[PDB]
Amino acid sequence: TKKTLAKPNIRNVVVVDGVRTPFLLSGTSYKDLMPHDLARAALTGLLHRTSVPKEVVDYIIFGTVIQEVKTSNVAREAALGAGFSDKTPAHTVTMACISANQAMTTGVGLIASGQCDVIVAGGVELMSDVPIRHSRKMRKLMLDLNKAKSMGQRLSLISKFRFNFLAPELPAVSEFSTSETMGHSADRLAAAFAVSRLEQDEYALRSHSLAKKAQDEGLLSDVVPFKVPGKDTVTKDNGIRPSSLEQMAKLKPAFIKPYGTVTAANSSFLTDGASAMLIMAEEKALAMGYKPKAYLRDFMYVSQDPKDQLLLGPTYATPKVLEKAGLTMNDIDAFEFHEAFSGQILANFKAMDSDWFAENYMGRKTKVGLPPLEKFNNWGGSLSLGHPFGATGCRLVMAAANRLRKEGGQYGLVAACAAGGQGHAMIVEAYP
Amino acid sequence: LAKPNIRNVVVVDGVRTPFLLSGTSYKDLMPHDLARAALTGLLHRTSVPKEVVDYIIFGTVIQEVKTSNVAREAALGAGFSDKTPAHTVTMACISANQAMTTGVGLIASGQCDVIVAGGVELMSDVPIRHSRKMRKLMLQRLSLISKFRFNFLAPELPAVSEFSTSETMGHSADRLAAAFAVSRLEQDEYALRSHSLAKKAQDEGLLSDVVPFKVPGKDTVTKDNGIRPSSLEQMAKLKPAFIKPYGTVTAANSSFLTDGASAMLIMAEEKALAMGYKPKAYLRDFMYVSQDPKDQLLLGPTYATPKVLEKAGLTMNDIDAFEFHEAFSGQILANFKAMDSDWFAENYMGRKTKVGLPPLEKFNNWGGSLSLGHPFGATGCRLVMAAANRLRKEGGQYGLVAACAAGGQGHAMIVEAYP
Amino acid sequence: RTHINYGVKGDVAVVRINSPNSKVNTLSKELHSEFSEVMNEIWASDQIRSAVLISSKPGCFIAGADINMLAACKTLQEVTQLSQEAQRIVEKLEKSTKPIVAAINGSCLGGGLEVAISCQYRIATKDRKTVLGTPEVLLGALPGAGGTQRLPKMVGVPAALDMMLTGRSIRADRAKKMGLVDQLVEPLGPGLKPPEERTIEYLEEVAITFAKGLADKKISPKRDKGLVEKLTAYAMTIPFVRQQVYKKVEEKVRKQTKGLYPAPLKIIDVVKTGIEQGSDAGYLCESQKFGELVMTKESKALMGLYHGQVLCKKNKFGAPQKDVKHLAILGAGLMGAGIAQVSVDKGLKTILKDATLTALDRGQQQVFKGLNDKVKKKALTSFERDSIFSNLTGQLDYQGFEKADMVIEAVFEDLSLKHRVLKEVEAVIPDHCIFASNTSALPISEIAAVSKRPEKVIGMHYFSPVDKMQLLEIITTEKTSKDTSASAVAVGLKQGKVIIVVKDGPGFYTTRCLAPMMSEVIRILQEGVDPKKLDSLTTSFGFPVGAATLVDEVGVDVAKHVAEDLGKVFGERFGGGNPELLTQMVSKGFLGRKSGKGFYIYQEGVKRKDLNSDMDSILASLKLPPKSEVSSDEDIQFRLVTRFVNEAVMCLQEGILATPAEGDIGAVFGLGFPPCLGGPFRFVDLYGAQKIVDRLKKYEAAYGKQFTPCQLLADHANSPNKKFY
Repeated sequence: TKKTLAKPNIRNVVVVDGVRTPFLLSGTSYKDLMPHDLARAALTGLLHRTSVPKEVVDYIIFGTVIQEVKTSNVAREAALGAGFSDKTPAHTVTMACISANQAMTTGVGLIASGQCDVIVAGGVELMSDVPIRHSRKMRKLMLDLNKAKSMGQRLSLISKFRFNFLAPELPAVSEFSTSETMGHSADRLAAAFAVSRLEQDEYALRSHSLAKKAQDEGLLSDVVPFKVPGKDTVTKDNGIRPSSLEQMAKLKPAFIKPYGTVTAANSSFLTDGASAMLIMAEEKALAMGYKPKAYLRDFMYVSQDPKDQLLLGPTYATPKVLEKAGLTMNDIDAFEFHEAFSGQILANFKAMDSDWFAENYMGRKTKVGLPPLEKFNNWGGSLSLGHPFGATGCRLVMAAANRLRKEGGQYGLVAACAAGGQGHAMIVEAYP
Repeated sequence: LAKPNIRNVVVVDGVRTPFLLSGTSYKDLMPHDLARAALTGLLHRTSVPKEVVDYIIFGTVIQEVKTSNVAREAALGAGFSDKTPAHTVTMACISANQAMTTGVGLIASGQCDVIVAGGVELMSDVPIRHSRKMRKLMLQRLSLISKFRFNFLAPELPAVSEFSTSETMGHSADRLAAAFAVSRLEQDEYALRSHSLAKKAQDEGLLSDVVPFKVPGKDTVTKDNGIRPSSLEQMAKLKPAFIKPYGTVTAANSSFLTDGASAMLIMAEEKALAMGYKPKAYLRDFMYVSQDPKDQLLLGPTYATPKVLEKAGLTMNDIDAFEFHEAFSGQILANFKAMDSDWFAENYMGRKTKVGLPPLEKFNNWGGSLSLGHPFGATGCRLVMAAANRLRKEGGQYGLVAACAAGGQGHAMIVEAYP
Repeated sequence: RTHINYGVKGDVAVVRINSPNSKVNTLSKELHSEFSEVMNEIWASDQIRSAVLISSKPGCFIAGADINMLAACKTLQEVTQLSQEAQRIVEKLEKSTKPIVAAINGSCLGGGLEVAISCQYRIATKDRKTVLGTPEVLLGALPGAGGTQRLPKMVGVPAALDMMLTGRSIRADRAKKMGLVDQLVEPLGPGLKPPEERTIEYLEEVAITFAKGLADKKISPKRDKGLVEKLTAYAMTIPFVRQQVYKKVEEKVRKQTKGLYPAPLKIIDVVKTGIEQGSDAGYLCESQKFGELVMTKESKALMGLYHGQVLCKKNKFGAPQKDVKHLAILGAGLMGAGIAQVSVDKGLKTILKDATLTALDRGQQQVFKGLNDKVKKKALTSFERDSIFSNLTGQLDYQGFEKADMVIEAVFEDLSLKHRVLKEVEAVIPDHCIFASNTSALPISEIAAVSKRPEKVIGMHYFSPVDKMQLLEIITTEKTSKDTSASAVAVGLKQGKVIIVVKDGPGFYTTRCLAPMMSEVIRILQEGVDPKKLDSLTTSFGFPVGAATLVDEVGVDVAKHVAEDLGKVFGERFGGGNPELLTQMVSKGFLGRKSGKGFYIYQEGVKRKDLNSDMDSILASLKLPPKSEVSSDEDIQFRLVTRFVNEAVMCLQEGILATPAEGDIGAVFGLGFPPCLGGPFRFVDLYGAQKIVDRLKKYEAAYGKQFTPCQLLADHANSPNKKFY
């Protein structure tokens, strides 16, 4: 029916068990926490559930995009708090939306390399605030380095002729170091592939409903509860808020006004969250006495032109990995993709289903192939659960192998679009 | 020798921007700006085609929030392809190392043939309001949205300097040194070696890694700034800098705040030769370790050196070239002591006999971090690059590069020369 | 020289304090000698221009010897004498022709501080075990070696008083900024030698560099106090200001002391009568008023409570086979989280379990807040806190119990319940796992009945609030195993508690002895006396809490729960007041927390300045009249005390109390027995083994109740006998 197997002389690598903190709407209840605090929680939820020995963990590696300057190496500082060993070294990795993915890859790479047997991957992201001063902080420091006995006060008179045409300075981030909003590209990546407003509000509603369903059914196993010092405690996600299609259309556009197709409701949202995963080599996982949940099979990183096609990661990625492993859209019966925006996927679909695009840009024979919209994000996706940059990469692969068990199947394709004009796709092989 | 069924990986060529004293001449630049320069210096000198670069990866510690993925944004400006994906990696002082490792891993994996590693660091911080900027995150009941805050607000300042487990980097040095009984005189001494042994290597022009760099403001820069050797009678006339007033660690026997970047073209042997290159060295075995930050964070090498040296299957004798990171004079001189103690080896390292004091004559022969500079996560490359560089111009086959890092970590790698 | 060693380097001597046992360097008479000798050598010897003195013993620097305090205690002035002979030695040091640097490693308390306080330069390590303090007070005494004179001069009048009144230990860093220590040094990591040892070496090496420099007269780089400290310190130069301080302090002590303790008051004098008169007048006031105290009844008592505490902090049964490494508390209530925190922060990986998620949080919060408060107090790092909090894995279902080494029950006082839980738990925990029950009324036998293995079932009666309290009453049944006990004791000690072991009983030592009072309380309250009068009558007798407000706080209902559950098991002698009025409260709707005269303002349970508006109406309804020879205010007191003291000594008689020391420790630390009295077993030895009975027979036949001396009490009465000695 389908060509099935894995590679021979290269050692096999599996995911013992994964986890994640509940993905909450930024500013909701993880408001008064630091990013590493969530990471700590995810790591503890893993260490507890997985019951791993603090000793055998050979290497930890976490993903995240916005930095807490106090915890540069987020992973290393959350790793110590959690409980894992002094010996167990770690490093933090950053690669936009797929930073949590690069955490698993960078880790998997060290296993097949032979450099180590057991590694913990994962990620974290707290949508809080990171604005800063420029001048007020330049005129800020040169008021530090000491002079004679006190005589660095003239170093402040040049100072008070500084703020004269403009007061001080004070920026931050939101756009993109090559100019443009994340979601502003969506609204014109959608229109570029003629994806209608109605079509978007539609998918949006599927993921919100299909998530709420899965939640109620309890299929969202990946989520470990978490006790916040302030709030009571959290088990469920916040993005579960399906509406009527007649309502999502009554709504205004959010990035291209007023003729915009993309709205708040058919877009993802600012989300606080963290995710952890115990990945190790098969020979160890079994010797440890575990019952692996899946194989980490083939994977591929790609990149686009951010200006005009940054959210087309999957379209370019899906093939490269699908062929490198040696399968096809058919061999695959489980698709977990990242839901950045309704118009992001619906348009990626369109591009995967076009021979033209495939021929022209992808530089190939025929189209990639539209993944059955029925095997796609069956327990909801990022648009409904949440998208904590660099903590969402895991929730996917984890909710892929999770679907292959509880729904049945062997081969799952996980792929995600990322800022930076990049993308990633991976093959997850189920375990007997 | 080197391993058989695992494919061999080599460094075609490497590079770095001059390592300047923070706040000197890179003052009005952004970190990705340096990264861009390093990448261009590489892309120019190495003449690589922009097409065949399969993956780029850069290290750095202090983030420019505007350029989260420093690598990816520097990569585009430099010239490298749209296709050529990249990610940024952060692992303290050895972030530039993790870059090469994370890259090498993808080669032997088979995932790609050609990768560019490197790193960057700009020391000219960015301090914020941890909540001046929170009643600030609210962007005729609207006016009074803010009286609700103006109820009593007192913002002021931020953080950044100590360590998320409490303690200055150099403060640990002054008591890591005393812990292994390293004297003030002994420190001011080594300090002076690296400053002189660098200035010598500079004059001789052995510092090949450094590509010049034209800054938009300043004229242009070729040389480093940390080259400032003094008299030993002078370095002792100086006061302590981290533990006062009975301190052993001073400004002169410590490294300093440095702006800089480093790039490197690493690829699989089969490709490097097929590309028609003359590889400078093999990237042999390596090892990452970790300590207890509280009481022994700067003992990376001592724990690291053995694990890799034995994993490859060599010894202190098989090695004829040592390029270590020079965080502080007292950092190394003390790491030496620990490597040379059977006691420490038996007690803490949990082994039979000592690690073995590396010949202080085959050690940092073209100066080190204390004299040139230590840009966090851009210094990890300059080492391995100035290791294979020594193996050629001085002669030898096996070089051991190792480095102590904040986070209570450390890294060691074996560099095998090329014929 | 078995204590003080010698050695020299350059023009700098290096004395080395280390006692024979080495455990802790205390100031022995013979040590004093060796030292007094070693000085004269380095003093006169023209070879040496400066000197240092550090402790070789890693545990500490100095502690001050209690060895000869009450031992060589002969006359009132054979002690006074000692004090002087000490003052003389340190004065030699203070007024030395050669600079002497005190290198303070670990503990430096009492005597020890009074020495480094005389030396030229104090240098101490930034360690947690490195504490400075004058705990002299706590033993009913005061600093007898210049402490009353040098500390005020060195650290201002206020802090110097606080330090010598509270006996509080001072952290290294706090001591530095405080002006007590001149210079500070952080301890070293591993090297060629172990940390402690290499550290000591470094400290010495440093102390020397300072020493050398001081001899050369090169010390002009002092610190600045600022604008606040410069003013306050100046303001302290004015005599009428100092008066207002001695007054405001004396007043505060007076009222918080209730005036029963002498040392705290005599310390305020000796300081004043030395900085207002001459140092010469001071030192010799200190010297005299020192021994004058050592002879006081209180001091004697507190020395006994101190000693008992030393023993009660040691394992009666020695190490167990299996050191509890995985704990599990059952009930995220108050005494659960309380207990959890006391275990988690120690490093014990504990598992907090409860029924509903809501109640699992409250607990998880306490244990958090608890740690977080310890951070603000500068006792824990933000990171340490967060980290520690990871060891606390809370849950609703028994998931990790499979690996439990110990388990502690902390659920309601319902035997039916206590059984259900014991069954469930014992069905999932290993065989070696202990089960301990934090109960007060129910006995550990009737609970260990259902036990599949009652050898491993042992009572662990903690005291509230478990966050701050330190008494732990470990109950033991007959079936109970020895090792099962030797672990429970070792855990409480790690939790950092003071442990008292008793044999199981119906109402163990503590709760039992408490009961008769709570009855006599009802009776008195029903005799026309009211809260204010009763609270005042007991607090001013030495009690930490007012007898009535004791109850209104403890549990108006939990009063009956045990008053009657234990009154049914005895009821004979425990028969005091009418437990109907006690019921009339609950059923008519009265409670500690709200309605009953011990409430607090707004939703924050804020202020006091109020009682109860109605319990008067219901009290008046049913209340007997007074007696003649028993209605006295002084009688009302001994009514209570005696009944307690009796049941206490009776528990020794019945063999429940292993020792009288334990009996005392627990009584004072747990029941709030006035410590000036020294514990109920001391109180017999001091107040009079006879006079206490005559006083008891007067509250027996005169009060037509069988509140009569037991055998062992009356046994000591008919002879010249004492329990402790």
